[PDB]
Amino acid sequence: KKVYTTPKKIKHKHKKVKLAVLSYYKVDAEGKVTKLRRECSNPTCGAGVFLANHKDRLYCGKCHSVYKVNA
Amino acid sequence: QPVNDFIDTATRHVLMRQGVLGIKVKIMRDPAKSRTGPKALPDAVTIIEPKEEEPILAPSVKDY
RNA sequence: ACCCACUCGGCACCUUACGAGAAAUCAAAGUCUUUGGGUUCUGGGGGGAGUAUGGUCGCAAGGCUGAAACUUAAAGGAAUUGACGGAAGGGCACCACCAGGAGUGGAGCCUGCGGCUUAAUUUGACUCAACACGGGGAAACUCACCAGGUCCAGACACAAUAAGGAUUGACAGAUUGAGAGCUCUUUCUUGAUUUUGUGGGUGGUGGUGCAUGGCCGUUCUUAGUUGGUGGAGUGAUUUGUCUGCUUAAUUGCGAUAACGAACGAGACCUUAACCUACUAAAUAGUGGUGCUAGCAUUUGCUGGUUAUCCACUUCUUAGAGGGACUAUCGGUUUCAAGCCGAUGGAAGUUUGAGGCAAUAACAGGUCUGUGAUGCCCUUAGACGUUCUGGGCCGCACGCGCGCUACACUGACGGAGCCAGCGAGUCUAACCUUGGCCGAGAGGUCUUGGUAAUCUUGUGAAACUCCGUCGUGCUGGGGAUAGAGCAUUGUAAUUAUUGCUCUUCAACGAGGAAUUCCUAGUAAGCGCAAGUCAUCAGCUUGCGUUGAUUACGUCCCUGCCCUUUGUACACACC
Ligand SMILES: [Mg+2]
Ligand SMILES: [Mg+2]
Ligand SMILES: [Mg+2]
Ligand SMILES: [Mg+2]
Ligand SMILES: [Mg+2]
Ligand SMILES: [Mg+2]
Ligand SMILES: [Mg+2]
Ligand SMILES: [Mg+2]
Ligand SMILES: [Mg+2]
Ligand SMILES: [Mg+2]
Ligand SMILES: [Mg+2]
Ligand SMILES: [Mg+2]
Ligand SMILES: [Mg+2]
Ligand SMILES: [Mg+2]
Ligand SMILES: [Mg+2]
Ligand SMILES: [Mg+2]
Ligand SMILES: [Mg+2]
Ligand SMILES: [Mg+2]
Ligand SMILES: [Mg+2]
Ligand SMILES: [Mg+2]
Ligand SMILES: [Mg+2]
Ligand SMILES: [Mg+2]
Ligand SMILES: [Mg+2]
Ligand SMILES: [Mg+2]
Ligand SMILES: [Mg+2]
Ligand SMILES: [Mg+2]
Ligand SMILES: [Mg+2]
Ligand SMILES: [Zn+2]
Repeated sequence: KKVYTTPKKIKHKHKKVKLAVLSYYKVDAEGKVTKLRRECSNPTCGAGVFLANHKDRLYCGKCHSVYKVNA
Repeated sequence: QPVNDFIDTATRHVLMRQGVLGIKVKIMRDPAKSRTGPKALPDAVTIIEPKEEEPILAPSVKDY
């Protein structure tokens, strides 16, 4: 046939990062637990799932993408 | 045409370790038994066997 | 000198063969396992090799005598069947010629092939038997090629990671051809479905058709293949299965150590031909009747009316029969199979045309039709797959199949007006009548048809008729090109196709060469079907008009058959 060429630079993949995440949740001196990161008002996501904090952005991940709640 | 009428054919690809073979089988059914169709080859022409005659015997006639 | 009968001894031929031989053959090559008349000479697998050596003869060249080492499983003989030949004898055929037809070869373009060019211009096939072939008419697709971007659709098994998260996904932005979370920023989400590793799979229009199946083409427009009982031979084998004649035919007559049979040919089947005989038909058509229009009127003539009724089956349809067997008669011939002519006949060239098709052969073609397939290659920066775009069409030129032409048997413009084989739409947008609108291409409103019921009588084309042009590259010819309009499609630029205007090339019958063909054939002519969203200058069939010339031969070419040679048999590659 021919075999191989390339101007170099191959592509990678994705990592899914690490993070021991959900410490986000503050409970006071025994034992009242208040929530950080506001949750989702889309009935497909029973207010368990949260909103990521970017710029302008507060976005619902479980809604694999859907809907822009901005506060 | 008798082909259509009388011989069954079949091919089967047998698949073995080294390559594959062709099986080809041909059966020719006795046309005598044909049951529904021609009972012999279009070839076939039987002559029916006569009958020895004891003729002569001067005229005469029977009555009933 | 001749003739006729005998008889010795010669050179030989013939037929037999009691007999001999491995056989071909042999009156000796016989009288040999039933082995002995007398005598001479030579051989003991093949090569080494008539070589080395010594002797000897010769002027010489060389003659006579004449080893071994080593190597090697065959060398050899006669006969058989094949296969082949640049031997000989017969045939057969418009993929051969003859007698001719219509041409290709010359030109323009269409299309395939080479070549060149190219990021790539995907690839198979190269005499008949590659080259309008792969049903190959590629805008995406197809697609195999090239420029780039995703995805795993990596079964299963073990291991590893790991519920404190094995893994999944993405809004915006960056990025990208892209409203691909491809990747990155950022930080949610997901929950044991994956992910990393090895082993093992899987896909592949990746290789190999010189590993295969299957299919197909070619030999083959051919006529060949085999067994029973007998005859010959130790045997392989042979004869049957052949000089001739005949046929399209190992088709037959005939000859005859063969008789009588089977596969293949023929039979058979399909379609085109013929039935005033049979069964019938408002999905086919005829006559009569009403209802009714036009013209004549003296009755008449020509139409309308999917049922206003009656009848019929000539035409159409398809069931069942019938029909032809080269019949009658005559010429010709071994008075055989046959062949030829006349009459009759729907039909008398295998009735015309197809379908089917024995044994064998080919390193024919096809792994690119197949979830047919061995083995090799590859398998996540993929040769898997998909998405975006290009390419197969690229243009100094060589080859092939075609289309259109060079006009006056014509082009043009009116007008006449006639086929057959097909095909059509359900979970859908196929075939389209009719009404309008538009010069046209087309558009728009409806409509009949899953169909002998509707498109459609497919009112097709050559053609026929009356005019115009008048031999002038002309009103023949329509290449190339400009500008505009429409149709198919997500997309038309490198211009899918259709229409209009303009532009108006080559080509004045085509060198050497070479193709096809014998009657509803050739040739001219259009149609339907395949392909198909759109596109036929292709193909498969169809009918329309309808000739000239053979009714022969072996000159060319091709091939079969004998005969013959063979040291070939993996068979002249
Ligand atoms: Mg000639
Ligand atoms: Mg000529
Ligand atoms: Mg074309
Ligand atoms: Mg090849
Ligand atoms: Mg593509
Ligand atoms: Mg693996
Ligand atoms: Mg492995
Ligand atoms: Mg495959
Ligand atoms: Mg082959
Ligand atoms: Mg093959
Ligand atoms: Mg012929
Ligand atoms: Mg014997
Ligand atoms: Mg013979
Ligand atoms: Mg009738
Ligand atoms: Mg006559
Ligand atoms: Mg080959
Ligand atoms: Mg195949
Ligand atoms: Mg091409
Ligand atoms: Mg051709
Ligand atoms: Mg005209
Ligand atoms: Mg207009
Ligand atoms: Mg309807
Ligand atoms: Mg002109
Ligand atoms: Mg013109
Ligand atoms: Mg068509
Ligand atoms: Mg084609
Ligand atoms: Mg011989
Ligand atoms: Zn949500």
